[PDB]
Amino acid sequence: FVRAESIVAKTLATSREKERIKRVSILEDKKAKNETQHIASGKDFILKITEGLIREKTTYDGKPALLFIVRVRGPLAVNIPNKAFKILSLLRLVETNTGVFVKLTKNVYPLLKVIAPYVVIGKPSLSSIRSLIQKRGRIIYKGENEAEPHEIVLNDNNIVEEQLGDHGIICVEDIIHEIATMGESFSVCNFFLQPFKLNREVSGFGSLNRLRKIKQREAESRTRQFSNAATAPVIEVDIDSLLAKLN
Amino acid sequence: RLVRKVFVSIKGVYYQANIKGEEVRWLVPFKFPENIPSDVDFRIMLTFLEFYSTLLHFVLYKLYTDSGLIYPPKLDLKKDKIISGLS
Amino acid sequence: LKVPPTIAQFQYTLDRNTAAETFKLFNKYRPETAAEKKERLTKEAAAVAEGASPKPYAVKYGLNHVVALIENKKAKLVLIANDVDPIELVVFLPALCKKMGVPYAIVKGKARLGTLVNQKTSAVAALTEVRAEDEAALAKLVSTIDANFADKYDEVKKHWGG
Amino acid sequence: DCINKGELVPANKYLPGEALPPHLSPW
RNA sequence: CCUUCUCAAACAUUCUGUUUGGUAGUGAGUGAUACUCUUUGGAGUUAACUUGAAAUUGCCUUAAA
Repeated sequence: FVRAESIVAKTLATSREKERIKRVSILEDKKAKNETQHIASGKDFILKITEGLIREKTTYDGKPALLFIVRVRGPLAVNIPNKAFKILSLLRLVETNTGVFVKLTKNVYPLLKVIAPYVVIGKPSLSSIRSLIQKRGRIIYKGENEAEPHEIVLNDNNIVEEQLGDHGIICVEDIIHEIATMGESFSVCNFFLQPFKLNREVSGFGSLNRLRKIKQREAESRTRQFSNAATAPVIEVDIDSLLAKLN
Repeated sequence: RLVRKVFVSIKGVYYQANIKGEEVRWLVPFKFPENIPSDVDFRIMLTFLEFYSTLLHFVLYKLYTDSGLIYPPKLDLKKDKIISGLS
Repeated sequence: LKVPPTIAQFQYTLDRNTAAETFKLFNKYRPETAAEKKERLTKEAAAVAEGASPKPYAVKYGLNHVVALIENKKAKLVLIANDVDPIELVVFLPALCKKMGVPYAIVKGKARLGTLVNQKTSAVAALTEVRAEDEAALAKLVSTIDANFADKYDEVKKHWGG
Repeated sequence: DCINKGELVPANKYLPGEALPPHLSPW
């Protein structure tokens, strides 16, 4: 049922998106052109939060470096607006709880501020990459059979080598250098992988489970920040242990 | 560094190493994002996990008392964050 | 059977929404649990054992206490269950508050009131002076029980039900 | 087979890609 | 049943100093004084007042089932 309250609720939520990103684009107007006459600041940042809560500021100034992306829900009240929904649509992160790597250059960088209040983000580590691919990933493959609107788990080196015969690649651990040390264009490695579907940190609608659900609503509602300023600097966290749990 | 035999076949890796009489044969798979059979029960194997896991626990406790050792061993963070292995 | 006008004024209660709102409010005001008092008084116990008190707030729920708040008069809104084991107990409240111009509100169930208070039951739970945060939500709330309950329901005073 | 004997097999059966002993199970 | 742009660079090393930036509202109505404008198009601006967030018709789905 509509639950008329919910109606207005969604509305105001949606508005806080629009007016936010709109401002952001106008910042993206004056950080595109260096047309600044009077603005807040022309320099972007990244806000690095680590754990009692120890914080700090930097600037990316790339220097391409991969951001690690883990999508989790938020802010629960909102209809996706256009530009957010598309900029995600590239990363196909709708049908949420989809983890993915993204290399961040400074043409990757400013497009973030739309994605900021959706995925939680941070530079990964080795064992997070190898460990996160070793348990997950799927390949859409056709051969010998299979008109195939169907996805294949990763075992067969025949498909590993075979589809990677372009780049002269066997043994997806090669992609590790392609990723960990960020190999050539990096792109077809991850487009290849058909990136990832996490299991939610704690399942739900149970007795003791419901507790943990609340505790998550606590810590998740604190460590996930925003400015909503259009000057909002990006948030970065240490995702390693996060993926000790989530995967 | 006390081991005896190694076998491999289509299923993973069978390592075989002896302790003082009773002699050990065990297994490690070949790692892939290969899915779960989505049928067979964990519960039986989850309580095999409870008890057998505890066995493992003390066995390695009393087992680090073999010479003298700190049970369980400390690990360095960078090891796991980077390697995450027997290193 | 035909039931007297002073009864059947129960059975007329607050809707899904307005009740839902009332608890949107009071669920702020849960009178602190027992382990709570043990908490704060233990911490301060150690503090003043080695090493400035705003007036605490809650809802005032003692039945005797509640009728005591009224007739002074103190209170602002009163919540009255529809089911009391000796149904007798509350029969005079809706009249009383009436003559005293107090916003009484019938909310369904004594478990439902009893749960906001850290008890098994209340059948009456009410508040008078509230923090300023929700003071507007109060003024509007009582305006809503006036407007919903009070307004068109003068009819309940006559008319044997059943 | 390094420990199937204790020999440290020389590199002649080895030094890829020449053939290696195919499996040689312990049993 | 929604939760709010809580900071920047620059300059000079002084337990702080200097400097430039960065902020669009709930609405309704009181109104005596001006500025400014442009061809009637009245546009942007000028003291300071009342108000229960009051009223009437200014062309992603684990926040499930």
